[PDB]
Amino acid sequence: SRVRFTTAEVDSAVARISQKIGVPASYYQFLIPIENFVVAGGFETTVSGSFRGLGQFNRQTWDGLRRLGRNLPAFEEGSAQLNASLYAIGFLYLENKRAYEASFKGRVFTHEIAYLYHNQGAPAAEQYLTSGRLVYP
Ligand SMILES: CC(=O)N[C@@H]1[C@@H](O)[C@H](O[C@@H]2O[C@H](CO)[C@@H](O[C@@H]3O[C@H](CO)[C@@H](O[C@@H]4O[C@H](CO)[C@@H](O)[C@H](O)[C@H]4NC(C)=O)[C@H](O)[C@H]3NC(C)=O)[C@H](O)[C@H]2NC(C)=O)[C@@H](CO)O[C@H]1O
Repeated sequence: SRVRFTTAEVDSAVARISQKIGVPASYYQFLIPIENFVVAGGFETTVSGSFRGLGQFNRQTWDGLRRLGRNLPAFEEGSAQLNASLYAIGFLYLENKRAYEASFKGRVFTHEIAYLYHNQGAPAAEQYLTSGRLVYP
């Protein structure tokens, strides 16, 4: 119920995909080790149960991206796949960047904030920020 990926293949795919869709590679570099099992030379990612793949998506959020017109494989296929899982992380980043920039005009959508949105979901993350829960330097 896990898939193992190598550092080399993740780095290559992230470089290609980040370029294609305009999401910084450094965001992936932050998120992937946070969400997955870091092993010598790569990662293991859970592809069974409710939260799957490098992004640790649930089915409702994966399908939510597909509802937007993002071309992704089905949840159970794409989460076990390197490229699709990376596209999904990035597509979600892009939706969240738009949401954040509309809710919080004049502020930067940082990697930290992007991950807060990824992990909590946009409705909860917006409320977390509006309620003053993120500490800033
Ligand atoms: C205990 C704990 O901490 N568990 C963590 C899980 O909560 C976490 O999974 C995340 O769970 C939240 C809550 O269910 C989920 O939130 C959803 O977020 C999406 C994406 O922003 C929202 O869907 C968007 O809604 C807007 C507004 O209607 C739409 O315009 C937009 O098109 C929608 N986009 C998509 C892509 O669907 C949902 O509304 C929101 N749902 C709720 C109930 O709040 C996250 O998406 C979950 N994260 C992921 C990556 O799936 C889990 C994550 O790994 O970690 C646990 O620890």
